[PDB]
Amino acid sequence: TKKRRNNGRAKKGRGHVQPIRCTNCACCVPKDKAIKKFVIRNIVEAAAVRDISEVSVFDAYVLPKLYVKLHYCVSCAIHSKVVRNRSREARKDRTPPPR
Amino acid sequence: SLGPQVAEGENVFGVCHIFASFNDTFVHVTDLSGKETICRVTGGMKVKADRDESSPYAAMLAAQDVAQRCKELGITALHIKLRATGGNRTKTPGPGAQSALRALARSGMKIGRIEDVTPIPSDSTRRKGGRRGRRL
Amino acid sequence: KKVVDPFSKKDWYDVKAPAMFNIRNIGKTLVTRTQGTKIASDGLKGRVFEVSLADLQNDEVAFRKFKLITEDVQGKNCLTNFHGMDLTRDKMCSMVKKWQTMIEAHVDVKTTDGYLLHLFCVGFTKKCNNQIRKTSYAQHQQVRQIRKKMMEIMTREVQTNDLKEVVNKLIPDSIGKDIEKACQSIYPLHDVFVRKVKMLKKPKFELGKLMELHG
Amino acid sequence: RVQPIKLARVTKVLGRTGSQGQCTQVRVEFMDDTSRSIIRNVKGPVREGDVLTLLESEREARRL
Amino acid sequence: MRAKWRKKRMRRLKRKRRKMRQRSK
Amino acid sequence: MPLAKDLLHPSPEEEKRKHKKKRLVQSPNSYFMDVKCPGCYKITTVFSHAQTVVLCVGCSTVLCQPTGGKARLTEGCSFRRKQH
Amino acid sequence: AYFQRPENALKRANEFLEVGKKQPALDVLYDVMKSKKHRTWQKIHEPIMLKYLELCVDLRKSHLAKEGLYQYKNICQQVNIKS
Amino acid sequence: MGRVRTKTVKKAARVIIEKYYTRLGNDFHTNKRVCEEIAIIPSKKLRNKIAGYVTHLMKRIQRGPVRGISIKLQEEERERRDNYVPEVSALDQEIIEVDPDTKEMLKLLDFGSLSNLQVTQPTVGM
RNA sequence: CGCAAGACGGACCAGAGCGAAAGCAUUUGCCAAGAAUGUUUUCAUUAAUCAAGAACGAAAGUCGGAGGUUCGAAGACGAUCAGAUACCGUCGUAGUUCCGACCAUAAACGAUGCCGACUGGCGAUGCGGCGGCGUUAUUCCCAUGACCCGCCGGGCAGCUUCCGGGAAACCAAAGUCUUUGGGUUCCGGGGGGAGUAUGGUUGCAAAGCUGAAACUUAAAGGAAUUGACGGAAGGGCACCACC
Repeated sequence: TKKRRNNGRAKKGRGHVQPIRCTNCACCVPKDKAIKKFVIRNIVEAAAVRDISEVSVFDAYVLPKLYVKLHYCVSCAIHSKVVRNRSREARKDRTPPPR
Repeated sequence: SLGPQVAEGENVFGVCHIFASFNDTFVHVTDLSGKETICRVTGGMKVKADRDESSPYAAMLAAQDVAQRCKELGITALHIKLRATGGNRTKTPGPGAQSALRALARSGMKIGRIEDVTPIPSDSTRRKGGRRGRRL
Repeated sequence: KKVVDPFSKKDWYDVKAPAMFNIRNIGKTLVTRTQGTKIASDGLKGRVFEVSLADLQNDEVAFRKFKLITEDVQGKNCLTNFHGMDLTRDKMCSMVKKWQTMIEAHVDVKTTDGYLLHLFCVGFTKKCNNQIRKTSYAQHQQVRQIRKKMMEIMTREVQTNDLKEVVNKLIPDSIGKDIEKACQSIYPLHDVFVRKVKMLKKPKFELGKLMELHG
Repeated sequence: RVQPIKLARVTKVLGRTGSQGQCTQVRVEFMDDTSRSIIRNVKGPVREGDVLTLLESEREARRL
Repeated sequence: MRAKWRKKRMRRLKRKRRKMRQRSK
Repeated sequence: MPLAKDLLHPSPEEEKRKHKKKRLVQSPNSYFMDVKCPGCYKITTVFSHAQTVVLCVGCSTVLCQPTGGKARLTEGCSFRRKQH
Repeated sequence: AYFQRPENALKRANEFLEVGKKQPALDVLYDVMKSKKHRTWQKIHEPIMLKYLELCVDLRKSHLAKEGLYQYKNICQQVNIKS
Repeated sequence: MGRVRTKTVKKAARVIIEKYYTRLGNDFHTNKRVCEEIAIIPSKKLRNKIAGYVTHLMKRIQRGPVRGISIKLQEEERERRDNYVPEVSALDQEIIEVDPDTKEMLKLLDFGSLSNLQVTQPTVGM
């Protein structure tokens, strides 16, 4: 029968929600079914950090970070491999895997 | 080419306006005000193949020329403004963002500051592709 | 244009800031030399000049950027005037995060002079002293008080006190800090900033009032 | 390009890449700067401590 | 999609019969 | 439940901390109180959940305040139950 | 993070005083005396403490002049007393 | 390469060390000739293996105790740790006092000696 | 750098809240409405479920006006393909938006009627009330704020097991059922033929509701298990595989 109990990711007690668009399938899904991945990176990225930081005109100047909120859908998540197939008794976790 | 009459201990600061993402890279060095400007070079001018316009080395080769004409004039330092496409689009840098910096810095030019600027809506008009979106 | 040597036909300049700034040497620009079809000054006025606060005020802070417009030119020195302040993106982004309630309000306000301003502020809820709870959400009734009291403070201090004294209160942020303590009883709150101000209208040039700033 | 011929030496080998294992990731020390290091892709069989002949150090490796 | 099409081909066909009978009288 | 527990005779407040209509006998959770502050030198009697402003005949003209349950008194002691 | 060159505390302190606020201008001064900046007497720690005790006596805060001097003697311990 | 030892070696290697612990050296050749006399190994190549593993085990048995097999002197030191440890002979240090709410239990059970009082602050993690 | 037009409310925004359902996120004010909790107030059986009948009811569509940025059925092109009226790229009408009338349908799904009683454990979260060793706000001090701990209601949910049930998947309800009866409404009878035929009714239109038979056939369908297969995912291996 059902392969879920939530049948989404959450729609409990609520009749409807506003949908939201995938970033790379250009698709349309619910907000509370979409894979929500927030991202932190440095602007310059860490390979060329030494070559840049020395060439600063100043001294004490931490670098900015890059803040982006990404919403992926069901298909464009599996294909970019931020998620994968899991076992029958191993789908019952809600827990993110540690870094 | 005539620069200002002092730059010996100080620097003159331009703004670099690096453009990001796919099928294109611009580097467009301007005034502090940005009202007037100097040379403007693309990765479609360095490399012609219609498919390497977003490549790392095409962005590096661009800035490797632009940074010469800066110092030729008297512009020695650069504040940096970024631009990803945005406007309910990808809103994420291309490959040729990291690239041009590494090349232009080591060519000899100074870096003063760096920041993110991207046009991000507070929710605006519907995105091209339809309900089902692109597939294949 | 495509005139021969078009960066050897340009004329360098300097750009001077008000006396309130410790370092007044903003930087340098260039326009084309005078022709009778369009003169230097007409292509040099009405610009905007983004300048940082930790760069115009040596030195430390890394934001609170100010916009400055050239209203007058004087013999290779371009004098500036306030136009409105803005804030960086990354700072504004980093403070916004899950399990907080964001609080916002604005007002349209007039100065003692003819300047008119439209200030935008922000507050964030505090992740409290020794929560074991994983939320910091607040009631809706409580929020509408905090917004009311964030307008009350920011009108009192800007309706009185002329254009320059406004700027003087915003550079150390005395404005924002005053709100943080005044709202503390009804919810503690950490953070107050004024993310934008937009100079909407402004009065006549007024050369006498102008040169006061560059005195 | 207009850079003169550079010489840089291996410090460590990382692992093999490419779609048949034909490329080799390697870390190399610049041989004039001892705190500078770049990652490269090198075709031929290498050991460690041997010297290469780079035509540029603008190029940098990131994937297969 | 399949069932939704089988219901559609028979809809247009039913409409045609109506027209054809209305035409006959 | 230990599945053998007594229900004839309950504990004084460890089985009378329950909701008032889930007890064996229904009791109120309210009480009266004999007051007599100074603002109004008279022995007034007032219900705990006031529901309305109680007036004073002295210098004052307010004694209570109806909130969402019990009632916030004032700067006048005056307290008793008595008995119930 | 916070500060650097702990000498910026004076600037803020000075900036708030031009508005007429000695309650927070001081706070900024105290936020430094007690912090990672315990590098026992940098040359700028004297002008910080001189301004700090002027405002303590300009508003009347002994229990702050105690914490201020208590931090100062420490960093200025088996080092320099002339300060 | 390869040549990971099979179970037929590891089974008999343990046995041969348990019952002929004394005969062992730590040299290859001596431990070979012993295995040749205390047992017969029907091959020659097999003999050269079982000796080498018997040698490799005997290195580790002269350190802490192995968990696959037993010898006598380890069961001695086992017994010596498991009949008295030098840490205590006293129970536990003879006098230990407790804080209130334990004292209230003892009050209602006819005990009234050897106590201290500290009334530590509220509350959990706070 | 300035101006105009139309559209739209990001991040914050959550197995969170409110609504009968459909649904509902910028500020401030006004207009009427409602749940829960508190109460030693009032009335005194005034109730439960429902043919007839009635209100609301996504999106698309129809009629008459306003508007038309953006996206975009239709349509015209460019590629890909043996073919390609498609997936992909460019352009683009109706429509998308607002005002006034129609239309009554959806996987309108928890695929699970409504009301009542009884029967395990545990930790949370939203709202009200009550009890408390303390930190914390301010005016210096029990106004009522924030954080901590416990208790009592009703609400969205979760975890746990030889409660019990089920064909199993699973479910503190789908439990208290051959030891069968708390109250009541609606509805089902192998698979096709067929939501077709036909007559009635409603609608401007599109269609909606109501709804057969002749004839045909021994399987259709559900859950679960073992294999094989996958232009599914993760490991490992071969010069009859590659480099």
